[PDB]
Amino acid sequence: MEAKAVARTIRIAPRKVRLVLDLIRGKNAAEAIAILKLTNKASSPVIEKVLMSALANAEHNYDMNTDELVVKEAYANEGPTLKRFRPRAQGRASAINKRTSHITIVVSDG
Amino acid sequence: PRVKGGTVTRARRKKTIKLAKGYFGSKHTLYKVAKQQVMKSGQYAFRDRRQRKRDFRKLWITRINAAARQHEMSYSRLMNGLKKAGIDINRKMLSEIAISDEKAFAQLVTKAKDAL
Amino acid sequence: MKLHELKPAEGSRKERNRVGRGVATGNGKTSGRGHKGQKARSGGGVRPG
Amino acid sequence: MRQTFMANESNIERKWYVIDAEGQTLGRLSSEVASILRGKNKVTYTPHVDTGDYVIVINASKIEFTGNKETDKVYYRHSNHPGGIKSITAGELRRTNPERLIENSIKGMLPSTRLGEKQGKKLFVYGGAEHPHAAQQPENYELRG
Amino acid sequence: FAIIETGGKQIKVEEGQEIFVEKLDVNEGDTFTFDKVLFVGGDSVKVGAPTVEGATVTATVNKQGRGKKITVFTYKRRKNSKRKKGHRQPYTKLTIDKINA
Amino acid sequence: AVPKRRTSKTRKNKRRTHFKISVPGMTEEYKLSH
RNA sequence: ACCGAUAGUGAACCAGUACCGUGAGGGAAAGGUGAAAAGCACCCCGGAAGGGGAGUGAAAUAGAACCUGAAACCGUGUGCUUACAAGUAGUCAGAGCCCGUUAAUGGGUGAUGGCGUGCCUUUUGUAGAAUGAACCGGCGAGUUACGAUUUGAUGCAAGGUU
RNA sequence: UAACUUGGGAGUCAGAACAUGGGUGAUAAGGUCCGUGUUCGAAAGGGAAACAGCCCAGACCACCAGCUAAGGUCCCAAAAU
RNA sequence: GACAAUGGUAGGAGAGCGUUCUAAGGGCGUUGAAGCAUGAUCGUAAGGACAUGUGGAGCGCUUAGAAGUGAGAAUGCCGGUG
Ligand SMILES: [Mg+2]
Ligand SMILES: [Mg+2]
Ligand SMILES: [Mg+2]
Ligand SMILES: [Mg+2]
Ligand SMILES: [Mg+2]
Ligand SMILES: [Mg+2]
Ligand SMILES: [Mg+2]
Ligand SMILES: [Mg+2]
Ligand SMILES: [Mg+2]
Ligand SMILES: [Mg+2]
Ligand SMILES: [Mg+2]
Ligand SMILES: [Mg+2]
Ligand SMILES: [Mg+2]
Ligand SMILES: [Mg+2]
Ligand SMILES: [Mg+2]
Repeated sequence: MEAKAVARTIRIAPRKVRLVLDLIRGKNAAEAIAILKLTNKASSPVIEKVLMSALANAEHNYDMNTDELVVKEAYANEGPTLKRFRPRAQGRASAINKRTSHITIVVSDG
Repeated sequence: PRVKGGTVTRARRKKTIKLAKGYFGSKHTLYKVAKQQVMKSGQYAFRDRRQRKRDFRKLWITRINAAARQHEMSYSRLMNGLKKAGIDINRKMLSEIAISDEKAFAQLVTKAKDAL
Repeated sequence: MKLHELKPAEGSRKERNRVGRGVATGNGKTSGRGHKGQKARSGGGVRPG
Repeated sequence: MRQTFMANESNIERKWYVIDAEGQTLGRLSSEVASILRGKNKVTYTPHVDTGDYVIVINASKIEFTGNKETDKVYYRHSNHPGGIKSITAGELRRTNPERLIENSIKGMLPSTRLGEKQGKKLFVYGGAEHPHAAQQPENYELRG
Repeated sequence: FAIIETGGKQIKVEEGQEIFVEKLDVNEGDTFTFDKVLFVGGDSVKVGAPTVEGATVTATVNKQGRGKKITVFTYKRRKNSKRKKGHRQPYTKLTIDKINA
Repeated sequence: AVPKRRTSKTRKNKRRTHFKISVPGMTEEYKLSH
């Protein structure tokens, strides 16, 4: 059985998130909450609420054990942006692109 | 009345993208570039199937001035010999015989060598 | 003659010559007006005589 | 397509020969050596694989130069540095390191491909008269007139 | 094995051997004889001036279809001049049965 | 002082081979709080 | 034998509106759930956003950015290949390894070898170090009314037409 | 195997190199201006190392067939050490 | 069919492919239309059919006619993204 969970319009770029996930994939589950809260970044406290929703639905909806339960698919994909403007020296102006992401985790047994 | 262009555009544009397949990078996603290499691919191919006929007529002679050298014979004095006997066998045949046997190639040569 | 079998005579009708609609037609970019002068201008030419 | 048989890796048997460099002109020899490495003189020659044979050369030092060109057959060289044209030798090399002078005349008669370097790494050249390659039963090879 | 000459070119064969050729004038389910031999080694060796006599092959035909389409294209640069067309060339097919008549 | 060309999709990704991050240590989960 | 949401009106919706200018005056963007609101009662993770089950429905990968949903661009997975190599990037030839088709002389990857200076416009002559083009997508240039002169086809003919 | 006439419809008026006969220049210039012919222009494919005009030669499409021009036959690289 | 000829810029002449509307005739569709994605398909070219998936209400075929009738480039205009 393969549970999942998705977080939607989360307000961080994808290129900044994808550095943490490569440290999380193809691993155990309780070998991931640890490595997450020992990584000083701002992505880490939102990939930590998103395992624990895929682990709390393999217990009440689908009835698996948390003892051996690993991570099989985690990925981030782009989203909608938010266009803004910064003024400059002369009367000119310049673009700003505040970006978003969607996050997706999959926990499986064997 | 009015005519707004529809699907004729993006049809014509992907009968080409589907021919540019195996090409590096943006030469299999972009129409303005793909179209330029599908074109040269037609003028190269046109040029190659008039040159293929010039490659393989080198191997056949490459491989006869080896076999004749074994038995004290150049290429020229071989192909001059049969000019008197009259053997009108092409190359592409002398390649595949003398690669296989020697005994026919024993008779074959000795008449070219006879008539000189 | 039954409104779905209609065929006018031979030599009567023809199709137009449309211009600047490609290479293979024989009248493409320049469209007759060969290269740059006064006769190759929008509202060119000269009053006759 | 049709009947023009190709050689591949399996249909090849490569051999080991010996040649003597006593009383011979330099390039007149190496014109005849770079073809044995290259796959001519077989009847399975194909131009996209290595069908040629192994060649051993002995007693390089007894190699002769006609006219007078042990003094004005300079071998220039450069080092990608300013003022680095090194005319390090004229014809001393016959005396010092003769085992190279025979090894550059042959590698120029061959091409400059990803392959025509490889079929020059099957050359072995000695100024002595004894070779350590006796495990391989290398035959002799007398030459063409 | 035996040599023939066939249309504009030569071929060599043995029994149980597919062999393709430029188109011929016959229907299917029928036979053909190449009245042209120029060499036959085997062991009863015979080679001479062409149309060596006493050697007329037998065979049988199987199909009368066409080849596969290639495209054709050329162009001159900085000049508005190109061309396109198509070709799909025919062939006859055979199998060999016996080596003389 | 200005880019003359476009940067391809590869040369962008051949470059980020080393643009990753690293892992903490591992003492029994317990921190390496020396 | 008129347009059908970059069209038709400057405006199908909040339009002479927001916004720009001391002023006179200039000017936009933006349509679609379903037959029916039956618009997801209830349980679980979380501070909330959002997601997983359940349940309405003919279908929720039709859940209020909701009819369809191409391309550029960004990613996860893996069948063949790549760390001695000089490349307008592909073409013809050609072994191996992995599959099995609108059933045919099959398809995908390609260790090696030969040839090979992009496209358009301007010019006696351009790979040009002469111009223009970041990439994708939509729109974007010999027409119409009156007169003339020639060629073609037709109807009546020393007559022919309003 | 071509021309002559009449009628409908166009484009062009910056030309280059090579060889040859002559002015101007300094028997200087890939000079500049006239005359007679071949090629580029609007023409690909072979040779002169690479090369718009130079020597041979004028591409309907297809084939793994064959005979000779210009130039060429020790090896790179096909053909007489 | 025994000879034959066919490189092409400016430019002239000839035969046709496709898009939207209209008229007449005959037909296909909730047992799944147009459109969209895949494919190893046929024709001398532009271009045409067949199956398989998503889609969920309107499209072809034969013959003639009428045109806001085909784009890769304008330091081209509008939007999206590198
Ligand atoms: Mg023309
Ligand atoms: Mg053009
Ligand atoms: Mg003019
Ligand atoms: Mg520490
Ligand atoms: Mg629309
Ligand atoms: Mg509807
Ligand atoms: Mg010109
Ligand atoms: Mg100039
Ligand atoms: Mg520019
Ligand atoms: Mg001019
Ligand atoms: Mg002249
Ligand atoms: Mg023509
Ligand atoms: Mg011709
Ligand atoms: Mg319609
Ligand atoms: Mg238009």
